Amino acid sequence: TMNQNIVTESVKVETNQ
Amino acid sequence: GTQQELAQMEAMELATLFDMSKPHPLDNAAPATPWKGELRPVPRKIVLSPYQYEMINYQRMLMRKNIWYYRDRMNVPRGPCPLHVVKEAWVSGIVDENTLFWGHGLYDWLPAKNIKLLLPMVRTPEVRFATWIKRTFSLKPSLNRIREQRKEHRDPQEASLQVELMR
Amino acid sequence: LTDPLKEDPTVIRDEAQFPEPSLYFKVFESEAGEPEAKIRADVNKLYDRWIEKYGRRWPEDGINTEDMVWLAEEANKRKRAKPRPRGTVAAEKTEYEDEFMPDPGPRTNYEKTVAGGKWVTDEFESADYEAGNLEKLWDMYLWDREGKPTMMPDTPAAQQEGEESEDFDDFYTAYRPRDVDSEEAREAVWATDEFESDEDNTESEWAPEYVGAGLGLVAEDPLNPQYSLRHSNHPLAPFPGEPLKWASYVYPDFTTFEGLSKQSIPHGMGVMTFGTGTGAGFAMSQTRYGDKYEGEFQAGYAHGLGQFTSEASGEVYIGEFFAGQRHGCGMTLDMKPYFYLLERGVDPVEAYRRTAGAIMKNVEVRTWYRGNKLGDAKEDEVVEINVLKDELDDPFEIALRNSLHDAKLRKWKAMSPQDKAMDRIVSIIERVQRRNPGRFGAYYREDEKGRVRPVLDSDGADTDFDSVDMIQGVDTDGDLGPGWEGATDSEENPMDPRIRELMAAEGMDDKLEDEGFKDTVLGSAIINPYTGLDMKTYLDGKERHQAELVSVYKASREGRKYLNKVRKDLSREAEDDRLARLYEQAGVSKEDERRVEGLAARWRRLLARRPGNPLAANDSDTGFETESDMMEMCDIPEILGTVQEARQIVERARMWRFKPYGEVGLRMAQDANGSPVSLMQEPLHYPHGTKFMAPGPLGLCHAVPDDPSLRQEMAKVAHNYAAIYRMYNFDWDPEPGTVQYKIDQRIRRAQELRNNAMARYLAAADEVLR
Repeated sequence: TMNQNIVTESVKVETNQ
Repeated sequence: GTQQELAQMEAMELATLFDMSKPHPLDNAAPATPWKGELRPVPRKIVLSPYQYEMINYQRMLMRKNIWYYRDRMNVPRGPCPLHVVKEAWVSGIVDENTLFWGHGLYDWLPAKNIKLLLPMVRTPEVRFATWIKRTFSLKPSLNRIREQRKEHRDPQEASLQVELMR
Repeated sequence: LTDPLKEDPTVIRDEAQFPEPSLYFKVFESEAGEPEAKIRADVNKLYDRWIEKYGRRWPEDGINTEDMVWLAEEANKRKRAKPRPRGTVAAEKTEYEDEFMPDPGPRTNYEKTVAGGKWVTDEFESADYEAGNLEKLWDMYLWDREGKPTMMPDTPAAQQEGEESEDFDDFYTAYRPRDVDSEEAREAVWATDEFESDEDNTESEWAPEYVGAGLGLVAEDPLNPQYSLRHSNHPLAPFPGEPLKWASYVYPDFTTFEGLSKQSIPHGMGVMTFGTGTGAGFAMSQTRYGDKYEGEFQAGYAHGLGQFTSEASGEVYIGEFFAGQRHGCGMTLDMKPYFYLLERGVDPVEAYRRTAGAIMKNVEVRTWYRGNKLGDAKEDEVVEINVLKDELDDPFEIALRNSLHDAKLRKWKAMSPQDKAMDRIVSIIERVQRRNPGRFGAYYREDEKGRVRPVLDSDGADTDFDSVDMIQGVDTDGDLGPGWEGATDSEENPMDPRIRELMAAEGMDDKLEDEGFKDTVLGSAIINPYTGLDMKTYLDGKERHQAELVSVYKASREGRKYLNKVRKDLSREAEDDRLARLYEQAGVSKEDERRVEGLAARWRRLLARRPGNPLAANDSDTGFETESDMMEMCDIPEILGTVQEARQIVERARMWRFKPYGEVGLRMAQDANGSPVSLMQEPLHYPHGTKFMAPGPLGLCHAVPDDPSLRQEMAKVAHNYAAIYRMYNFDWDPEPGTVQYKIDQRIRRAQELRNNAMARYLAAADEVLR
């Protein structure tokens, strides 16, 4: 399938996964 | 009978007392007296033992050749700073007790007041008098003028760093 | 009750003399290999003795004649094994008189000395006493009537052939009847000096400990676990001796390092940028010009947590490192398209919008072992497969194994330490014999004529041991392993049989030549005169060969006739009967055993590499040599936590990157044309309206340049500064509902519980004592 970088967003999406 | 059960329960509580993930009923409990904002009383009489004198002398021996560094608001190390350069920066109001400093004897960057012997070295009587003059007659009126001139400094949320510069 | 955390600090008063008697007059077990401490120890004893007599740690008069006697014999004693005296002489004094020294508070030397014993008489030389001590220790005659040695050569040492002269007190101690140990030998020859009569062996000298990351350790002081790192070279070891220095090194290959360093080696945290070549333990082919590693360093290696970034290729790795290679959990990103678009004149926002999704989809999470990625050789399913394999056995074996597992624990629980040592020795011997069992009973034979001859095998070998694996090693199964220029990436391409056989024959003749040289060099000496044991066989480890040869020769007909001519002028049955007794005593007939064996084999086994978990921590018999080539793979939460902590480590390590006046800063900070730039790092000057960066009251006087990204950066820096600040400054009276409040509550509860426990213990003690 306040400010964050790409690594944080990817980690959060995997955490949701 | 009941004593043994109570002892076993107390041992079980001791087993998991410092497990910070486990909630405890004594957390956020009501204190014996109503809470009021207190401050630690200032000591008056201090009597140092020879142990403390010799420990202080040893620490002064270790740090008598140190060169210090400090960090600014943008998180950038700032300049090779011998003792007199540190004193001049302290007098000029560029650094204070909350600035992050580093020396030879440390592993990380710490606030200036949390280093063992850094404030006694800087704060000679002349340094105190000069920093008091600088705070009272130069920085404070300029802060008042800049607060009055520009509305971007919100009146309800104003810093008080200039007030405590003398210390 | 009184609040322990709210004592009034009105008057502070400490009373501690700097030469603290608690810390000064003390001998530590940490000081074991230091010779001078020994002397101090004796001095300390003297102090106590004086305190036991005068109570002042100072003697009336001074050191007396009996103090040395007390400190020599009575003060400290050493462990011996066993005496066995006798009450009748076995020698004659009819020879030259005064040959043997006589032997009949008189209790001991100390008792007589304190009773008025001068001890001033002097007589005789030391060599006679040492020779007598050695002679009584051997229980032999080492010198004859004339005075020439009987057990060691008496001729002058041949300067040729490499031999040198040796005194008797060394030869009779380095060559002994094996019932005398090193300590008794040293005690017999009067070795007393601490500084010159003692040396440290190569394999027994003191060395600093190795703790790695130092996470799992037994804390001697539970409150401060850093106290346990004092005997290592860990970056956080207390008081190394030389302060850690902010090193900023530029190497001739333009590899740069900036960060903490011990001595002159990178140590602690830092950032390393690679130029031509490599560094920090990385392989030569991994790095390029411009790549960087940020994070923990140890002994010059990238060891710990970190991040590796490559601007040329785009690979970004965040996670664990061991030695100089990836080992542990890690996360890998490929930001190559973002850099590609950035380098082609595209603003960062547009490039991110174009290439965010593809980069986010290709994020990889992995577990690495020694630089290799796991998950392709079914490393994940090893444990379950082994469990199923263990479950696939026959029921009788499983039941017996499970019963034995409990039986071993129940037996070990009650054994004596000596019994435990003997059991472990037996287990070690069995484990060794599982690989190289000796050919006992098959070393020597007698031929038809009756002459003794060696027993070889289908090859030119006398024992399974080969001396060529000492320089090449052996794998777990038994294969040798890599050698010099072995080539043959995979040995499915074998060597030609003709060459193999020719080289085998050449190796055999080389072995024959080696045996000939060893014999002609070492076979002349005699180690054990009773069995004719020469030095060659003794140093080759073939003593059992001689032991079997002696019995084979003596049992032979030729040996018996030779013995007659010179005279003219456990067992298998025991084990079998013991097993029969064990069977009978348990009420189990052999018919029952046969029935059970038939049921297991014909009915169950016929119906349808040691058992255990390959990755096991506790393994009873291990040998500490079997190597696991894999590890339990990290799961997603563990990888996420590892990345979360690695980012913190990288952020903390990136604070040593731009030392104000350092070689890297002076030589690598350049503008577009490559000329050096004047970085704004002056401790006193803030030019071009940048005085808002001053971390003091001066900064508040000036205004920020009104840039949202700059404001966010400043807010993040302020948040980090506040996070650092909160760890060293606390509140005297915390408000309820805060973390510190619950911490104080738990501390007070702990104190109260300990007080209640101590009160109960005191009540029990009072009940017992009265």
